[PDB]
Amino acid sequence: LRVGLFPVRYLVGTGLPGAPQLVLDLMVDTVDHSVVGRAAVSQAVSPPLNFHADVWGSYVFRLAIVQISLQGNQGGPQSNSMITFYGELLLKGDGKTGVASYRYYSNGSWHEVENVPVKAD
Repeated sequence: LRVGLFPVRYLVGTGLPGAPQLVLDLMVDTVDHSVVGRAAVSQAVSPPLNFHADVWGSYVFRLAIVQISLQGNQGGPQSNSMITFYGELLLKGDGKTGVASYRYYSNGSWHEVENVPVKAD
């Protein structure tokens, strides 16, 4: 428990049956402005979409928005694997709600999810 770190969990998605769902488990170091964690994308479709990536990035606060930029792959930033994930979270100033877009790589192609709600915990 260093002073500048706290965790946060984000629920990203419309929440509609069959819509894509992203859960981000992030650790936030408020010193370096850095973010690290895991992204899990699922979808209750046939067949099922079960995308996962180790993610890292940073955040920027703009007056009140908190913008979180993420990219991800299999293994983290020290892995030399290709990035299979991009995400951008625009939280409202309270840091509990906002909008997000992301891209993940699956079946030899990229898939983009744009402007979906975000919730904390």
